[PDB]
Amino acid sequence: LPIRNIQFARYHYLAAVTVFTYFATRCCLLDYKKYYPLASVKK
Amino acid sequence: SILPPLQYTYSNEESLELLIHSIKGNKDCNSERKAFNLCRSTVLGKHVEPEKCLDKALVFVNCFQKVRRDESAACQSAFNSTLECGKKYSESTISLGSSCQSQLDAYLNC
Amino acid sequence: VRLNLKSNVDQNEYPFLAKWDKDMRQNYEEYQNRIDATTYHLQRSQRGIAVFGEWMYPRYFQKDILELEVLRRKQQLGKIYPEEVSSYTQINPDIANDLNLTFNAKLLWPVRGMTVGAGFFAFAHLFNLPYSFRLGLFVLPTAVELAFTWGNKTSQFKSIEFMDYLLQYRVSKALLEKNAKHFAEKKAAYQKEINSSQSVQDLYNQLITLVSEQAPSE
Amino acid sequence: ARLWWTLDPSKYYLKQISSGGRNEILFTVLGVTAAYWYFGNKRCEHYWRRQIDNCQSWSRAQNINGNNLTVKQY
Amino acid sequence: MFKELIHIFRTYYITFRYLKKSNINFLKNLSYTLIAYYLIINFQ
Amino acid sequence: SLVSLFKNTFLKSRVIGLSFQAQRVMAQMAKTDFENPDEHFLLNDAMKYNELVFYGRLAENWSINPELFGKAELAKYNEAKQTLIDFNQYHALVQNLHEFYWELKTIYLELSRGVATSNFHNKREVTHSIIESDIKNSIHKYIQLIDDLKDYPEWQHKVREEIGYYAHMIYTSVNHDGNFPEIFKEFNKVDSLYYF
Amino acid sequence: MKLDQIISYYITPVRRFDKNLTAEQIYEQYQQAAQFNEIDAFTNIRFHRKFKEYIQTQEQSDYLYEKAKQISTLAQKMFEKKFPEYYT
Amino acid sequence: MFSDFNMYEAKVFLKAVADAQNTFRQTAQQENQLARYESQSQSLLNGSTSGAISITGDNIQQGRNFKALKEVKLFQYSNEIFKKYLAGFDSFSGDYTAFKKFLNESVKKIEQDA
Amino acid sequence: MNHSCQKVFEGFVSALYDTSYFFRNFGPFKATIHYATYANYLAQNWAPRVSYIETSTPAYTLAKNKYAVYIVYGLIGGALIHNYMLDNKAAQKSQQYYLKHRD
Ligand SMILES: CCCCCCCCCCCCCCCCCC(=O)OC[C@H](COP(=O)([O-])OCC(O)COP(=O)([O-])OC[C@@H](COC(=O)CCCCCCCCCCCCCCCCC)OC(=O)CCCCCCCCCCCCCCCCC)OC(=O)CCCCCCCCCCCCCCCCC
Ligand SMILES: CCCCCCCCCCCCCCCCCC(=O)OC[C@H](COP(=O)([O-])OCC(O)COP(=O)([O-])OC[C@@H](COC(=O)CCCCCCCCCCCCCCCCC)OC(=O)CCCCCCCCCCCCCCCCC)OC(=O)CCCCCCCCCCCCCCCCC
Ligand SMILES: CCCCCCCCCCCCCCCCCC(=O)OC[C@H](COP(=O)([O-])OCC(O)COP(=O)([O-])OC[C@@H](COC(=O)CCCCCCCCCCCCCCCCC)OC(=O)CCCCCCCCCCCCCCCCC)OC(=O)CCCCCCCCCCCCCCCCC
Ligand SMILES: CCCCCCCCCCCCCCCCCC(=O)OC[C@H](COP(=O)([O-])OCC(O)COP(=O)([O-])OC[C@@H](COC(=O)CCCCCCCCCCCCCCCCC)OC(=O)CCCCCCCCCCCCCCCCC)OC(=O)CCCCCCCCCCCCCCCCC
Ligand SMILES: CCCCCCCCCCCCCCCCCC(=O)OC[C@H](COP(=O)([O-])OCC(O)COP(=O)([O-])OC[C@@H](COC(=O)CCCCCCCCCCCCCCCCC)OC(=O)CCCCCCCCCCCCCCCCC)OC(=O)CCCCCCCCCCCCCCCCC
Ligand SMILES: CCCCCCCCCCCCCCCCCC(=O)OC[C@H](COP(=O)([O-])OCC[N+](C)(C)C)OC(=O)CCCCCCCCCCCCCCCCC
Ligand SMILES: CCCCCCCCCCCCCCCCCC(=O)OC[C@H](COP(=O)(O)OCCN)OC(=O)CCCCCCCCCCCCCCCCC
Repeated sequence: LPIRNIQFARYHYLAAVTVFTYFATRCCLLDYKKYYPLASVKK
Repeated sequence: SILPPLQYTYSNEESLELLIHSIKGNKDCNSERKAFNLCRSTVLGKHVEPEKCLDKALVFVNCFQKVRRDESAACQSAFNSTLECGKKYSESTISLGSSCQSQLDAYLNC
Repeated sequence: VRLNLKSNVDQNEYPFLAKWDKDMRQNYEEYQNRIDATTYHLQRSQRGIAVFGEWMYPRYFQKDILELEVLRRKQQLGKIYPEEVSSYTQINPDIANDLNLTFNAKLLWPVRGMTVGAGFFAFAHLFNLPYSFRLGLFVLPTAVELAFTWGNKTSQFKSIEFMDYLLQYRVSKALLEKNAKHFAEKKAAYQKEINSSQSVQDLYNQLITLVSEQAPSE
Repeated sequence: ARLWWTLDPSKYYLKQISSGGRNEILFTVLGVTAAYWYFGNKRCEHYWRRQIDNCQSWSRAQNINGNNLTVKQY
Repeated sequence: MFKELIHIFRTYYITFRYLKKSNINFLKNLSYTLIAYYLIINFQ
Repeated sequence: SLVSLFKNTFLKSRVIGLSFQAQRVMAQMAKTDFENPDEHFLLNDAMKYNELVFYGRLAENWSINPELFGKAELAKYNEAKQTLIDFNQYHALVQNLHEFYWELKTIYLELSRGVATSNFHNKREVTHSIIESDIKNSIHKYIQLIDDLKDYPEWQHKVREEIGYYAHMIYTSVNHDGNFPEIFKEFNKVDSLYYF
Repeated sequence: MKLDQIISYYITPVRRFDKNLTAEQIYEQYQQAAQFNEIDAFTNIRFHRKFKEYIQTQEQSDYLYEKAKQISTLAQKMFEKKFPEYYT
Repeated sequence: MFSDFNMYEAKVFLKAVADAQNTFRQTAQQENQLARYESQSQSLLNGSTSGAISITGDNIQQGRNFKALKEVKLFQYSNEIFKKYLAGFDSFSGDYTAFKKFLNESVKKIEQDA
Repeated sequence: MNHSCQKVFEGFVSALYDTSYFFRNFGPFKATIHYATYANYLAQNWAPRVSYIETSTPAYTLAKNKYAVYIVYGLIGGALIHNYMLDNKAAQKSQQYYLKHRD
């Protein structure tokens, strides 16, 4: 019954899912070209 | 590698000196820079006949040189303080902390 | 810079140099807006925190940098005419096929995909398949054609190379036109003495080599 | 509906080899060696570079036919 | 997760019933290989 | 002959080790149905199934070097090799039955897609001749198979319960008119009564 | 990558000049670097091939080519004095 | 170190400075390239007319008056100067600083005699 | 369908079935498929792993199987950190070399 390093397995699976989703969706690396008209300017 | 290679190797001291002088220049002589950029934007002024821009370019360069050569004693003192702070910040491999903005503002107001 | 649209070149004396300037100024505003949008996106992304930003700014925002370079070069060129594309066909036979996939010049229909779909439709009609199957088998090759057509960022690199070539060619052509009157007399004298059409630079390099080889040092 | 989400590993892939645990150290050694080689090559290529721009960096262009590239002023 | 997607497609799509458990397993293996390749390559 | 020693040791180890498991794997294969006989091994636990499938060929083909074998060891290896050959034949039989089952299930799936509620585009009132001929020949082959398994009551019962299920569903999918009496003539003898 | 590192990629392409040089002196330096003399067509062949053995950075290229141009200009003046006929 | 605003100010200014230096380079190069083309064209015309060389198709052949060609005189004087003043240049396996010193001394020697 | 098209379709499907069967059951092709199937099974179901079912009493389990995870983490972390340090050292070396060569 005992599973060696089960917690490590859970965290590894979670990390794999997170990384794959991050790269596939690029959720964090959005595009802001659509916001440029709605932005102020300097200089 | 995808990052572009370097052309001129700048010492860290030289790099900081040029960077600070550039920040000062963009305030002191923005007019000359803007005129030069305007004259270098057109096709005729950029590629075909760049010499029509030459005079403007010269003016700009002169201004920048004048900034690079700190003439006032106060300017020299402020620049040296800012440069020393920048060197200390750069050499600090340990977790970085306070910024050098105060010295830069003091220098830009000289 | 907000350059005016009215070119200041004389069309009577420098026609091509005037046309180039006119097209550049005409498209400059639009390409400048696109360039500004791209640069704003780049800097705002670089302002991010950790994975959302800086930690991976330079390396993962590659398509944006490629778009920025393409936009800058195209803005400098302004407009591209088929004569120059056919000229560059020497070194890249697929220049038109690559320059169509980089710029929004004309609408591209997956004609090969649609032809394969029609062939599958004929097959199904012969073998009496349900119409849903043949509509799906028409969509599928079309989808494959579209997938293999769009994207293709290598075509953008080839477009950049072609645009660099075209800019150099246009600059040299402008220099030719500007000094054409000055060289009229020398040209008239030269054509009557040299029966070759090879360039002066090539002939002079060959002459220099000939001197370096055969001429006595003395 | 039935709840099914979970982070636990599946028992189908949890078996060991006869002689002990799965070949983890043996494969990690190979992975580390490959990473060392790859990153060493990348670093060596990246850091030892400079851009030298002078007349000697330019050569005469040519077509895919090998002839010299020249375009008329048509 | 993958199992659940396959289960939904099997239970809702009549055509998908044509696939054996063996073909489903082959798709599973290919998908795992592609996921590993994606994870590895994105960091290169 | 060091390479011969290693080859023979590898063969002995793998073959003898798997021979002790062939009973379990074959029993498990029998336990499941014919739709996916290896379902348990793909989903729950691969009890040395792929190992048996791979090493059966090696047992059949790869040569042996008796001088590297003992007396009792050689007898044991021959016994294990025979067991692996038996497993090969058993797997072939199960595969044949499974593919026939999938033939019948393909026919049923076509009918079901025909009568599906979402099928707003390919709704047919009257069964066409091609599928009728396919049904007739499939049922003929199924009856012949049932006859051929008269010496194996368990196998015959399993074949009925598994394959004839979709024959019964096909029976239920259509009305009792047209050519129905002729198409299901063989099925009406015994099988139809079983599926009531 | 923080701006402190990126700015290095905009500082690298700037040639280093003494801060006490007026713009006109810099432009004169560029003119001398790009000067043209007929004799170059030969001396260059004997110069560039050599410099490939020493150039590793842009500053080395600048210095070596500028010295080559200076030598070639002096040689051109000497040759013009020697052979006035070809230059009348 | 400095706020991002100042960093972008520096970036813009440095871009402008690099463009200015490129402007100097472009001006000088265009002027000297025009001069070079004129000189080379004139030299080829004089060579062909003088009978020094024969230019046919894509090939230059030695004429009967080859010894009088101006380019021949230029080559001979280049050899003369590389011998008298810039001696040892062909094979000088010294340090970079040594090479710079050698070039400077050769320049001084040429200046003195000119 | 039309009985002529029926003949054509039956012939075509028979040809497809025969081609598939021949390609799969040909001697060399059969051997290739048979070996590759087992190789794929080994790769998929016996890939390196850090979590596994422990069915042995603590007295009958090796130390390697209690510290394999820690050894793997040590190896990977050490590799990453050492590569980072090597990158920094190479940066410094290149900077110093090209500085001492000129400017
Ligand atoms: C023709 C043949 C047939 C073809 C068929 C078609 C398809 C192709 C098939 C080809 C065969 C191979 C396919 C790939 C493998 C598929 C595996 C699979 O599906 O398993 C599912 C199966 C799913 O099971 P599950 O129940 O869902 O559980 C999964 C969970 O993730 C549970 O996971 P877990 O918990 O067990 O973890 C797994 C384990 C796995 O990892 C390992 O152990 C492996 C390590 C890497 C080894 C790499 C070796 C590579 C060697 C290459 C050599 C060169 C090859 C060149 C070949 C050339 C050609 C000959 O992870 C770790 O070890 C985690 C390490 C984390 C490190 C963290 C670092 C911390 C640093 C900080 C330290 C502390 C600092 C403190 C500071 C404090 C400050 C205050 O996976 C597993 O169970 C196994 C684990 C996953 C393994 C993935 C391996 C992927 C490999 C891809 C290779 C692609 C190569 C392409 C080459 C192309 C060349 C042209
Ligand atoms: C822009 C980039 C490129 C985009 C395109 C990329 C395409 C990539 C390749 C796609 C390959 C698909 C085919 C292979 C997969 C398996 C197919 C299969 O089972 O084969 C046999 C199966 C036929 O079985 P059957 O025995 O003939 O049917 C009786 C069975 O009982 C039926 O039993 P069953 O349960 O098996 O049948 C369900 C069947 C579905 O088939 C059906 O039974 C019916 C299909 C038609 C339904 C039409 C709507 C019905 C009314 C619903 C209410 C709509 C209201 C709209 C207005 C609202 C106003 C507020 O489900 C599927 O087809 C499964 C896959 C569906 C998704 C993938 C295909 C997406 C195609 C999207 C483009 C379609 C063309 C453009 C349309 C628009 C033009 C302006 O499927 C086919 O042979 C047909 C394939 C689908 C053809 C297109 C039909 C329209 C689908 C629209 C979906 C839109 C989804 C939303 C997102 C769209 C994003 C683009
Ligand atoms: C590295 C660079 C070079 C790579 C070359 C690869 C060449 C592959 C060619 C394959 C040809 C067909 C093979 C057919 C099978 C023949 C052998 C056999 O039956 O097994 C005998 C033997 C024992 O089998 P068995 O008795 O049936 O045991 C299983 C039973 O369940 C009984 O189990 P048990 O409980 O009794 O325990 C027995 C135990 C006994 O096992 C052992 O004793 C083996 C333990 C490991 C090796 C130990 C020795 C280490 C030192 C070797 C030194 C060699 C020096 C060579 C020098 C050459 C000089 C010229 O078995 C195992 O545990 C099996 C281990 C399976 C490992 C599979 C690894 C999958 C992942 C690979 C990629 C990972 C990438 C990670 C990247 C991640 C990045 C984040 O197993 C093996 O030989 C294992 C081979 C596993 C790998 C084969 C496939 C590799 C594919 C790599 C991906 C390439 C993709 C490229 C793209 C695709 C197009 C090209
Ligand atoms: C012109 C532009 C047009 C654009 C649009 C064009 C059309 C696009 C396609 C549209 C069609 C897509 C169809 C997808 C269907 C997926 C299956 C489904 O509907 O689920 C039913 C089924 C329902 O199960 P159930 O048992 O009824 O659930 C009830 C239970 O009580 C539930 O049990 P429980 O309560 O215990 O569960 C707890 C809960 C635990 O979770 C929660 O409670 C909440 C979790 C919140 C997560 C928030 C994430 C936030 C960060 C990411 C955000 C990204 C987007 C936004 C970014 C900006 C804003 C931030 O578990 C879940 O929520 C399970 C699912 C979520 C797991 C988390 C990871 C999901 C992402 C996986 C990777 C995706 C990679 C995509 C790559 C695509 C490549 C093409 O769910 C599943 O099947 C589960 C597994 C699904 C795996 C999908 C993996 C990706 C598949 C990619 C290929 C798909 C091809 C499709 C055909 C294409 C055409 C031929
Ligand atoms: C581009 C990248 C490429 C590389 C990466 C690829 C990645 C993707 C995966 C690719 C997977 C598919 C591969 C292609 C399919 C190949 C099919 C095939 O072989 O067809 C034969 C097969 C005929 O054989 P058969 O019908 O199975 O056998 C009956 C015959 O009458 C013959 O009867 P026989 O008794 O006269 O001869 C039997 C034997 C020849 O017999 C011998 O002479 C002895 C051979 C060795 C036996 C095993 C001794 C193991 C001793 C321990 C070693 C320990 C090493 C260190 C580790 C220790 C700790 C674990 O010949 C074979 O059948 C050779 C088959 C391949 C090797 C099988 C051995 C596997 C285990 C040993 C290697 C792996 C390491 C395991 C380590 C761990 C072990 C616990 O069909 C054909 O003839 C087809 C020909 C046309 C297709 C292409 C043929 C290619 C041939 C390649 C030969 C490679 C030899 C090994 C090279 C090793 C270099 C280091
Ligand atoms: C780019 C293309 C985009 C196109 C977009 C198209 C969107 C399609 C959305 C489809 C939704 C789902 C239904 C179709 C697919 C069903 C698949 C499936 O598995 O179902 C099988 C099952 C049917 O099969 P079954 O029930 O026989 O189940 C199978 C059983 N055996 C195996 C025994 C045969 O479900 C259905 O198909 C249900 C269909 C329901 C239809 C409901 C229609 C509602 C219409 C509303 C109109 C509103 C108009 C408002 C106007 C207002 C004006 C003011
Ligand atoms: C009608 C329309 C019909 C449409 C049908 C379409 C069908 C498509 C089916 C295929 C696509 C399915 C996609 C599923 C979502 C992706 C999930 C994902 O990324 O993980 C995949 C898999 C684990 O997920 P899963 O197997 O689903 O769940 C297991 C639960 N225990 O992960 C794997 O097994 C991949 C292997 C790696 C797993 C992670 C390993 C540990 C992570 C750390 C590795 C460390 C490596 C070394 C160190 C690196 C860092 C220093």
